[PDB]
Amino acid sequence: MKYQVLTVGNPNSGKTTLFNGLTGAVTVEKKTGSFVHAGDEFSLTDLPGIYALDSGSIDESIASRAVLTHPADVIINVVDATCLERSLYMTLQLRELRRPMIVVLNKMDALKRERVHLDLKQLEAFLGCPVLALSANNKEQVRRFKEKLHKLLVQGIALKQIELHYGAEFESLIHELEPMFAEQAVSARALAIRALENDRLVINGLKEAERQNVEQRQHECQVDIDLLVANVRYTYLHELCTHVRRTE
Ligand SMILES: Nc1nc2c(ncn2[C@@H]2O[C@H](COP(=O)(O)OP(=O)(O)O)[C@@H](O)[C@H]2O)c(=O)[nH]1
Ligand SMILES: [Mg+2]
Repeated sequence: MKYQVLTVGNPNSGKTTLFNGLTGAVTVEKKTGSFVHAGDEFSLTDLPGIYALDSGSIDESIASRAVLTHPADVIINVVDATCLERSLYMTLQLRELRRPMIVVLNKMDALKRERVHLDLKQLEAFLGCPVLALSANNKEQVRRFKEKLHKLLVQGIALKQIELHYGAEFESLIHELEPMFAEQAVSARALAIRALENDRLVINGLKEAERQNVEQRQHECQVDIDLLVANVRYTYLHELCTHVRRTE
């Protein structure tokens, strides 16, 4: 059997380091490669470093493209453990999609020297997805991680969405626009949210009728949408990074 695997992650979180650790040492930095383990093939794509699933540089749009449309049997989220409260922002955006997800915490060797120990399971409950801590430069933990991934892929990932409620005013707006994306390849909720935030990427697949139905909905949120969404996301991220984080 074959497995499409997308390693998306924050820039300088060790994403290319891990890619070369697993496989081996089209213009843009979309580096693909295959390895095999126990009779099952993998197709690893290195999605360029991004902080958000929205649009920016060009590489941003490039990476955002494959996040939403590529067939991916699993999405490995490469997150640097040293700076968690930033890197969890994109991890927060990825869980909304309901795509098969892992949170691979990297630089655990460097995090360990900081006297920062993390409640990886209290973190795991907040996110509702497997959280795997490792050092990518330690190729013993990479050899073991190959087995960790292959078992996860075969059994499937059990996922619970993240309890982000954005205020009942926004939730009413979301539940009106979810009909449009009910079938879609990712969560209808995330696409309705990203349409309310007015992502040009999302609106492209919307007709004039649907575009101007969403355009209506934006002027219904009498509080600034972009400001509101970040406020709720900070609310969740901060109460997360206080609970799971121990420093000595
Ligand atoms: N101390 C430490 N440094 C790491 C670890 N993993 C990656 N790095 C560093 O992260 C740097 C950049 O990673 P890179 O492969 O460029 O990731 P990308 O920028 O997301 O593609 C490398 O030069 C490594 O030195 C780790 O486990 N421990
Ligand atoms: Mg606006």
